[PDB]
Amino acid sequence: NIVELEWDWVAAVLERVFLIFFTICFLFSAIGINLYGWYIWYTENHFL
Amino acid sequence: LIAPTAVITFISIIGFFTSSSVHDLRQEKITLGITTLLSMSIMIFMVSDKMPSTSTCVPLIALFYTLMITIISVGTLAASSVIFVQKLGSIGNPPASKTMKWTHRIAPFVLIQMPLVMKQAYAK
Amino acid sequence: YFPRTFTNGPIGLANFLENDAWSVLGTKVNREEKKYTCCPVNYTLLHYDVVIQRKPLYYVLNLIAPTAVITFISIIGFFTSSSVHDLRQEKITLGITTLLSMSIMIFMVSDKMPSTSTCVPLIALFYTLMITIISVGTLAASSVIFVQKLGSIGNPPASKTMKWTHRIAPFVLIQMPLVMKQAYAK
Ligand SMILES: *[C@@H]1O[C@H](CO)[C@@H](O[C@@H]2O[C@H](CO)[C@@H](O)[C@H](O)[C@H]2NC(C)=O)[C@H](O)[C@H]1NC(C)=O
Repeated sequence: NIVELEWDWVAAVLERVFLIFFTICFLFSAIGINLYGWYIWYTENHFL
Repeated sequence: LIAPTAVITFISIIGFFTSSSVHDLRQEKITLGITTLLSMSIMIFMVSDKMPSTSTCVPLIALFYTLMITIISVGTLAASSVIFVQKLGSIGNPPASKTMKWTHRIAPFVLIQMPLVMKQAYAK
Repeated sequence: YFPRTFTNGPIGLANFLENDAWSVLGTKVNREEKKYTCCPVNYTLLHYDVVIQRKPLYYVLNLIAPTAVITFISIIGFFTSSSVHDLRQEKITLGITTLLSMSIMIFMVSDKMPSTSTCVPLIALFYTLMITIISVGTLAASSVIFVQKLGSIGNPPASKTMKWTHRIAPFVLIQMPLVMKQAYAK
């Protein structure tokens, strides 16, 4: 029941790495895409 | 369109990669992924109404929904990958030396801490 | 009636403005002489044929791809368990939700398609195959639950059953649990 405990730990840390990685990927995707569209919207609004 | 889609994606991401305890078998998170994808379909359905069958370019909102669906789909696969690693314990063989070495040094960086039962087993 | 053709073809396309969903591949003109039942004299007709292709990048993205992704996710859900030695849960709610979603999707494909009852469109065959796969996967999960239930009736599996179960066990990437090895040795 110590091999099961160790593989529980590896899966637990692997879950946390996925949580951080996907949160950062989601933040960059959602904010990055919207701010690029807003940048295009803003530039061609106030400079054309 | 964008705001509820981003919120639903964020809620699903936490659902995929959060458990109630470290040392109990995780439940499958695939119906969670399939329900999130049903909702996002409902949303892209309501974005096709006020948009034509644009087959020349990919609209910015189309790239937005594509990325959210990709994140949910890979998140569903990543969640199933965690269950696979936990099943390795039931096969008897311990994790390798390097596996537990890195699992202990990336453990303080990401905010996770070793449970008491694991410490007791280590000391015993 | 006689046709006047242009340099690029029968129907001039030098001023055509591009369509978002259709592309013109060519044009044709055919002068005919048809005898109709009413008049005892021929009629001169001009037949202008326009060949237009569909641009299949919107439908593939919005309909085919999410359907395939949902089908793959459901397939993985049907045939993956958290362990080998505990009773499996029913996977029929999972099959029914996948089928609700795919219905929602075929619903949004009936909008941009007529009631074609002469042939089966390619996307119709695609959705039919996906639905059949999901249904047979649900039935196969129920079959796995049944085979597990066979264990509670006492009688062991036959000799050939365990021999094949052990020799197809290394081909598919599965390995025998430690408790089974301990029971065998004991
Ligand atoms: C009225 O039109 C018909 C065609 O529908 C003509 O019949 C054809 O004539 C051509 C040229 O002689 C033949 O090669 C075809 O074999 C004929 N039959 C067909 C196409 O079915 C007919 O000649 C026309 N009438 C007159 C008075 O010219």
